[PDB]
Amino acid sequence: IFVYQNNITPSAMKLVPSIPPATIETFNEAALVVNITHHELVPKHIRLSSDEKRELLKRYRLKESQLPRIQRADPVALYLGLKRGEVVKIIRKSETSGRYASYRICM
Amino acid sequence: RNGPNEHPGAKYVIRDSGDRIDLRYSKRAGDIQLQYGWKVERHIMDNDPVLFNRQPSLHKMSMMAHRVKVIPYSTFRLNLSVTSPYNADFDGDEMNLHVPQSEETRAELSQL
Amino acid sequence: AGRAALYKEVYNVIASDGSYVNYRHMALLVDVMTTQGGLTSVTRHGFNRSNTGALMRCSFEETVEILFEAGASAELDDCRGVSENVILGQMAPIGTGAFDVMIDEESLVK
Amino acid sequence: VGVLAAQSIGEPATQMKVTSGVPRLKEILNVAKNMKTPSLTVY
Amino acid sequence: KAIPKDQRATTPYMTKYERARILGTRALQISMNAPVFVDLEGETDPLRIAMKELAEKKIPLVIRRYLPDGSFEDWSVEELIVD
Amino acid sequence: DDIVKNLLKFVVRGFYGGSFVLVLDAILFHSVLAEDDLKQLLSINKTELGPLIARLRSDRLISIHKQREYPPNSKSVERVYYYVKYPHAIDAIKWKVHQVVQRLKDGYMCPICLTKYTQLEAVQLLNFDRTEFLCSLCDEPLVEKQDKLNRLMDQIQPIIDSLKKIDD
Amino acid sequence: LRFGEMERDCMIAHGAASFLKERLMEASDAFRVHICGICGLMTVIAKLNHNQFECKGCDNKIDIYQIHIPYAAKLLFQELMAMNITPRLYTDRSRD
Amino acid sequence: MFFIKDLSLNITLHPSFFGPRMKQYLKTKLLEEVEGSCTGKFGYILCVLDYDNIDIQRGRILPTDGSAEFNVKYRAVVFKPFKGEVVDGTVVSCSQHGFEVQVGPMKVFVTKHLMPQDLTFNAGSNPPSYQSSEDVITIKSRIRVKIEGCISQVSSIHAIGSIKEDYLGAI
Amino acid sequence: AATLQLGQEFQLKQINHQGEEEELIALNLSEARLVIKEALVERRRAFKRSQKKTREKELESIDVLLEQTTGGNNKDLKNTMQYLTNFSRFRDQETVGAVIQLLKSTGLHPFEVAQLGSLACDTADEAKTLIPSLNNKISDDELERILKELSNLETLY
Amino acid sequence: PNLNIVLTCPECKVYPPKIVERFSEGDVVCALCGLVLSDKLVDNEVQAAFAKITMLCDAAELPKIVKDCAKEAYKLCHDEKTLKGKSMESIMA
Amino acid sequence: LRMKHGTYDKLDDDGLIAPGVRVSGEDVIIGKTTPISPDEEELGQRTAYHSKRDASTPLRSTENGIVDQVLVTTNQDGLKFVKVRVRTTKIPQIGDKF
Amino acid sequence: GQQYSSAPLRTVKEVQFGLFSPEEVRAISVAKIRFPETMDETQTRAKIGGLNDPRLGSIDRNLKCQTCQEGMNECPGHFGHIDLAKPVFHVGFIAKIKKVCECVCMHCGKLLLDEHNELMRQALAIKDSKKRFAAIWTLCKTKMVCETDVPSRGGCGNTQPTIRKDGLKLVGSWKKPELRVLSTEEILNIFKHISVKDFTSLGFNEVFSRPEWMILTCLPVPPPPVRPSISFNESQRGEDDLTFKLADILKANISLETLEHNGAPHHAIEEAESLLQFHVATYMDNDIAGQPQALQKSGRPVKSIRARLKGKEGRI
Ligand SMILES: [Mg+2]
Ligand SMILES: [Zn+2]
Ligand SMILES: [Zn+2]
Ligand SMILES: [Zn+2]
Ligand SMILES: [Zn+2]
Repeated sequence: IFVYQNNITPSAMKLVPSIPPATIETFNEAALVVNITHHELVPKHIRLSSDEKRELLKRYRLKESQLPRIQRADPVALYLGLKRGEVVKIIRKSETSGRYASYRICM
Repeated sequence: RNGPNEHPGAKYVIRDSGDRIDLRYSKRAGDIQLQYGWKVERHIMDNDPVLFNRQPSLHKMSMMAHRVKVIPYSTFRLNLSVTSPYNADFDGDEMNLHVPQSEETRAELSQL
Repeated sequence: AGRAALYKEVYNVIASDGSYVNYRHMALLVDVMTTQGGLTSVTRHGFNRSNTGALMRCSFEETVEILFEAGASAELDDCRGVSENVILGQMAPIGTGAFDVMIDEESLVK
Repeated sequence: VGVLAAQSIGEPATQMKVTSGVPRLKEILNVAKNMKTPSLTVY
Repeated sequence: KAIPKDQRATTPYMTKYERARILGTRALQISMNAPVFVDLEGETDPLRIAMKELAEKKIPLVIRRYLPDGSFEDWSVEELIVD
Repeated sequence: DDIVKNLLKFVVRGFYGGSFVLVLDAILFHSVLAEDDLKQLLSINKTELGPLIARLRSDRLISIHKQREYPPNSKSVERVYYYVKYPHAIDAIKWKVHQVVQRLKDGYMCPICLTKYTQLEAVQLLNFDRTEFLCSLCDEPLVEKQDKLNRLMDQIQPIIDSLKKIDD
Repeated sequence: LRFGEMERDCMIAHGAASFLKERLMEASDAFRVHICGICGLMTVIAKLNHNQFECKGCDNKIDIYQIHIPYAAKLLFQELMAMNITPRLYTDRSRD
Repeated sequence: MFFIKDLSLNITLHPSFFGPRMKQYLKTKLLEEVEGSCTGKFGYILCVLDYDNIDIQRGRILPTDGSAEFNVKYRAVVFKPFKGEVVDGTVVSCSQHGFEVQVGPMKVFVTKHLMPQDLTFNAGSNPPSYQSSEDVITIKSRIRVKIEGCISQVSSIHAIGSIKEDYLGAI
Repeated sequence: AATLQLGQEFQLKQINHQGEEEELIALNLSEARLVIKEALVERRRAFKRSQKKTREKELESIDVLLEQTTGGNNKDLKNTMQYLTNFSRFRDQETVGAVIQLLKSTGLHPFEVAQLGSLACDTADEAKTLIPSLNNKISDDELERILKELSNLETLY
Repeated sequence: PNLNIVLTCPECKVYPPKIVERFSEGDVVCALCGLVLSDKLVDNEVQAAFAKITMLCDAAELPKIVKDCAKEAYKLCHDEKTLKGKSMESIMA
Repeated sequence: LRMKHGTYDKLDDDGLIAPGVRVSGEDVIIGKTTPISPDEEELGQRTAYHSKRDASTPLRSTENGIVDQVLVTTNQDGLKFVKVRVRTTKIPQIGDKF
Repeated sequence: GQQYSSAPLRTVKEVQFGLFSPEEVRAISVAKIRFPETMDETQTRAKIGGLNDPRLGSIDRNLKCQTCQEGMNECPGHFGHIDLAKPVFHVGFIAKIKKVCECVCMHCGKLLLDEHNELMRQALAIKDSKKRFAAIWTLCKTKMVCETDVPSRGGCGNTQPTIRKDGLKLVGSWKKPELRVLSTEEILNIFKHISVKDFTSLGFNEVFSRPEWMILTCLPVPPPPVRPSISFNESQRGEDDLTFKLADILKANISLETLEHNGAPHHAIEEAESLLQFHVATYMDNDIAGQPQALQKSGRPVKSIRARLKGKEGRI
C-alpha cells in the first residue's frame, strides 16, 4: 500500500501491476482524510472465502454473472481491497425486515 | 330452438368436425340436434364473468372481472364503489368490455 | 450509499405529494437501478442497452437499430422474457403459467 | 412484482424552493448528470 | 432434474396462481366429460363441479414447479395444503 | 510472344466474330495505344469501339492502365494503356473449357399446368387406377446429344493441346 | 376494440397468462406456419392435401415443425427477412 | 432392410379417456397409429415389439384443449429401403415406362430406360408382359431388383431400381 | 445409399431406452418373418387374457391372425407377411438358429449380413456385386464356402 | 393453370354455390344448410403527349371527362401505321 | 353481381328512393352499377352473370329514419349525381348527455 | 379453421438472429423477378416473373397460389430474389462496416495491431462481444499503418487510410493527400480476406454473421402478403409503396446492367450505381439524415420498411 500526497507520474502507475500475485494499492492522502464506512448510509461489508462463496452459489443455484455486481472503482471496493470474482456480503438495516443480508461480486 | 333473436339463444354451432353452422338459415332446414362435444355459441347470460376496463388503465385495479347482469337500454350499469379504482365518473365516459371465450380463462377471471 | 441515498431521493417526492407508497415497490425499483454496479438510468440508454433478449429490447425504444445490431452479432434470444413470449403468442412463464400442469397415474388409480 | 411496482410508482406521479414533483422524478429516473438545484445538508 | 421428495424445498401451500390454473384446467376437462370423482349435489356448471372436487382433493393432477436453475419439483395437488 | 498470339487467335476463332479478332491483331501490330489510337487506326467509330471495349471488359482478355499526361496544356491528356495480361486470359480459358466439359458430361412436364417433374416425382406421380404419370394439382397428363457434344469437344481438344504446348 | 400495451400490463400485473394468450391469439388473430428444423426460416413449402413438405435449399422433406404465431409476428419476420435479417426459430434449446 | 429400433412417439388423450384403465388406451392408440404406418425418417413401421414393458413416462397436460400429452418409448420392427440395395419382388402393375415391383410394403418402379436392350415391352399379352430374349416378365413372375434410388417423404416412401446389371432380372 | 453409410438413426451405434449402448439390429428375412409371426402369438394371448374378465397354408393362417391381432386396417403388413412368407429362405427358427450363427463370424456390417441371408447368392462375385462392400474385406472363397453352406442349409420349399 | 377457387358446400352439393356473404361477421355462408363457407373475410412519347394534351384541354376549360375520353382515344391511335405522320399537332386536335 | 343483401324494394326505377319512404339500416338508398369485362375477372359466377358489378351506397348499418329530400344535379363537369337527406327524431335517452 | 396438418406441433423456444447468406437467399427464393411490370400485358392475371407472379403468394381469395396451392388464408407467402448487377451496402450496417474497415487492414485484410500488444491482450479477455468490438476499435482506428515486423506477424506495410462517411459513400484519405471514394467491391473483397479468428474476434459469428453478408450481393423480395395491393372504390387498383420501390430497384438495376454491358462512360456507371444504392437505401430506410427522401408521385414520402416498424402503431 502506497499513499501519495498530490499525484503520481503515469509511468509509476503503469509499473504497479508488475509483481503477480503481489499487488499495490495506491491511495491519495487527501482522499483518506475521512473513513467512509463510518458514514451512516454505508452498511457493513464482509469479504468472503471461496468455500463460503461456492456454498452461496450452490445454495441459490447461481452463476457468478447472476449475482448483483459491484465495480472495482467503488470506494468501498478499494477500501477492502477487493479483487475480481470475490464476493462481498452486505448487511443493511431495513425498515421492513430490520436485518437484510445481500451479496455482491466485484466485476 | 330459441334462435338468435330472442335473448337466451345461440348464434352459431360448431360440430365436433370443427365446422361452424350459422343458426340464421338453419331454421330453413328446420332441425338441429346436439351431440356431446359440439360447441354451441350462446349469448352472454347472467353471471358470465367478463373483464371490464377503463383506459388509460394504469392500475392493475383498472381491469377487473365482473359478473354480468343483462339489463335493458344502452349504458353499462355498475355500482359506484367501483368508480374510484377505474378513476371513473359518469359523464360521457366509456368502458371496454372483454368476454373470455374459453372455460379455462373464464375460470381464471373469477379466481384472480 | 448511492442506493440508500437514491431510495431517500425517490421517497421524498412521494411524501412531498402527500401520497404513500409501500416500501417494497420503491425498494425494488432502486435495486434494479443498481445491481449493474453503477447507477443505471431508465432510458433508451440505461437499461435498454443491457444484454437482455433482442425482442424485449427492440420493443421499448429503438427497434431498427436494436434489430440490426442483433442480427449483426448473431445474438441468441432464449425467449424467457415476457414481451418476447408475447410477440410469439405463446403462454408466458409468469403467473398462471410460471409452472406446468401434469397428470399423474398414481393418485389417478386411487 | 416488477410491473406492480412500476405502476405503483408511476400512478402517484399522475396525481402530481427545492425542485420537486414530477420534474424532479424525471431527473431521478433519467439519472441526470447535472440537475437544477444541487444541494447539501451538513450536520 | 426432478429433485427428490425428501429435498423438496418449496412452499407446501398452493399459490393462488396455481389454484386458479388447476381450477381452469380441471373444469375444462370436466366440460369435455373426463370422469368426475365426486358425487354431485345436482351441480351443472363445470367450474363449480371443479371447485367441488378441489375441496375434497379428488383432483388427480400434479404440479411441476420450475426453479430458476431449470430444475423442478413435482407436488401432487392432493398433497398441497390449500388456503 | 508467338505462342500467346496464336492462343489469342484461337480464342478469337472460338469466342467472337472476325472484327474483334482483327482489332486484337491490330493491337498486336502496334506496341501501345492510348484510347484514340484504334480510332485513327480503324474505320470504326468511337461509340462502336465502345461496345467492343465493353465486350472486352466483360472478359479477362486484356488489361487497362489509366494514365494522364500531366503537362498543363488545357486539360492535360487522358491516355489509356491497353496491355494484354496473359495469366488472366489463361485462367479464364481453362475455367471455361473445364466448365464446358462439365456441362457436356451433365423428365416430365404437364401441358396445361406447365409444371416440371423428375424421377423422384415419378414415384410420387404414379397412379394405380390408370397407367400414367399424373400432375399434382391439375392431374394432367405428363410429357417430355452426348456424341455431338463429343465432336464439338474434338474442337475443344485442339485448343487444350495448344494450351498444353503453351504451358510446356 | 383496442387491447393495448398498458391494458396488457394490467393483465401481467394480475399474473393471468392464459387470458393474455387467448386475447392475443384467438380473440384477435392466430396463424399456423411450418418451419424447417435446420434453417429456422418459414421457407417450408407445405403442399397438403398430399401431406407433402419441402424446405428447398436445406433439402429437408423430413423434419419440419408446426407452430402457431400471431399473423403480425409472421409479418414482422418476413419484414426482417426482406430487410436481410434472419429471425431463425427453434423449438429446442441448443444453449441448454 | 428389415431392422428393429427403439422409437419415441407423442400421443394425445382427449380428456374423456382419463379413467384409471387409461394406460391400456395408450397402448391401444400406440398400436393403432404406429403399426402399419410409414414415417419418412425410420421407414415403414411394421410391428411393435415388447408390448408389455412399454414405458409411459409422465403425462403432461398442455394448454387449451386440456388434452393429455405423453411420450412413449417403445421397441419395434420397421423396414427401411436403401439406395444401392438388391431386393426381390413380385410385379403388380405394368406400365410402358416399366413394371412396378412389389417389395414388402413398398412398391418399387423400374424405368424401361433402366432395363436391358433385349428386354422389350409387350402389350399384346394379357396382362401386358416384358418378353426378353430369354426371360418373360409378368405379374406373378419373380424378379431380383437392385434399388437405384429412394424418395423419402414424411408419412410415405417411393423408389426406383434397375435389373439392367449382372446377377439381376427374373428370379 | 450403400457405402455402408446409413441414416443417423440407422447408424451402426444404437442405444436402448435404459440408456445402454447397442449395435444396430439388422435382419435377413427368415426370422424376420418369424419374429413378426412370433410376437402376434403372445399378442393374441394378451387379447384373450383380458377377454376373460406347404407355405401356402401359412399365408391364410397368418391372414386370420392378421384379422385378429391386427385391426385389419393394415394392408402393408398383409403385403409384408406374404412377401416374407413367399421369399423366406428358412422356414424354421431351428434352421435359422444356425444361420444367425454362421452368417455372423468375421463381424461383417449389419447391412451386409442382412442381404446375405435374405438373398440367394452362389459365386463370390454374385454376392460382392449385389453387395459392393464385400469386395476387399473378405476373400472370395471364404465367402463362397459360406454361400455353399447357405444353399445347403436352405429349408426345402 | 387452374388456380381459380370456387366455394361449394360439401354437405349440400346439390347445386353449384348459392350462398350469401355476411360482411359484418366477415364470413360467407351457404343459404341452405346454413354452413359457414369462409371466415375472416378481409376488407416517353405517351407521357409527353398527355402532358401537352393536358395543357391544351386545360386552356380550353373542358371538363375532365372530355379530357380523359380524348386521352383514351389518343392511346388507341398511338404509334399505328395508318396514321403515318401528322407531326403530333394534328393528332392532338 | 357482388350485390348487397339489403333489400332493394324501395328503389324507384331510376335508382333512387323517393322521399317520404321510411328506411332502416342496411337498406340501399342509391342503386349504382358498373360494367365489367368478362375476361377481366371471371371470379365466382361472374362468367354466368355476364354484365354489371353492383355499387350502391347503403344507409348506415345502425341508422334508420325517413328520407326527407332527394335532389339530382349535374356537377361542374357534367356528371349526373344525387344527394339524399334522411331525417330522424332522436329522443333523449338514458345514455344521452347534457 | 385452417386445414389439418400431420406435422408435429411444437412451440418456439430458442430464437436466433443472423444475416442472409446470399447463397441461402437463392436457395430459398422461388423466382428471379426480372420484369419491373406488375400485372400481365393482357392486364389480367400476373406478369409471371414480374414483381408479383403466382409463384409468390396470392390474395383475392379466388387465386390458389401455384407453389403452395391452398388459399390466401393458408399461404404464408413466398420469397423472391433479385440478382444485383453490382454490390451495394445494407444501409443499417453502413456505420458498423465503416468501423470494421477502420479496425482491419485495407489490403492484406488482417487485424491491425496484433495479439502481441498488451492493450489488445487485455481487451480480448472481455467476454462481451459489443464491448470487445468497441474497445478494439478504439485502438485500431488510431494506428494508420499495417506493419510487417513487430518486436515480441502479418506483412503488407501499406498505410491504412482514414475512412469518412460522406453521403452514403466511404472516402479514403491517405497522407502518404490521396483522396479516393471507396467502391463496394474492393471493400467486400477485403471482408472476404478477413480471417475467421479476425471477425470472430470482432462481434461476428462465423456461421450466422459475416461482413460479406452485411454487404448486399443479392436481395430478397417479400411476397405480396407483406406488401398487399388495396382497391379504391373496389373498381380502381391501388399499389403498395414497397411494390413501387421494388419497381425502382429493378429498373435502376436493369439500367446499370445495360450501361455496364456496353457503352460505359464510367461517369455514367458511377452515377447509375449511386442511383441503385440510393433506391435500395430508401427502400430499407427512407428517413436517413441528410439524404433526399423518396417521394411517391402524390408528393407523400414513401413509407419504408423501417417506417413500418419504427414508431407507435408500427408492427411492434
Ligand atoms: Mg368522465
Ligand atoms: Zn429449411
Ligand atoms: Zn350448404
Ligand atoms: Zn403459397
Ligand atoms: Zn496490412
